[PDB]
Amino acid sequence: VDHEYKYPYVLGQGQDTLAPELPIWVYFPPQYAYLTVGDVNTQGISGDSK
Amino acid sequence: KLASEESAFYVLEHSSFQLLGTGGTATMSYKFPPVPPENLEGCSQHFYEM
Repeated sequence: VDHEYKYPYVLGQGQDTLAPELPIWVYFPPQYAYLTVGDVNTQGISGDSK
Repeated sequence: KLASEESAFYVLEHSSFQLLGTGGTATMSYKFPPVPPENLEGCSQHFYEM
């Protein structure tokens, strides 16, 4: 339980991650994943970027 | 007969109930209201022959 908000907060983003609407359905809690800042590096000659 | 606004759809999982493990015990108790006793004895006369 991240009371300190140490970890990137991903709740409350309109994502399809909610508990089931009916009580007869099993919740499959989402895998935790988050986005972070970084540097845009040009992928060689292609000019595409990561 | 199709369901209508008056049609009562009850979902028992929406209430609180007990979860009992193996070896579990639970007890219900109920008191009857006062009711007229059933008479176990009959009549030796016709009421119209009194």
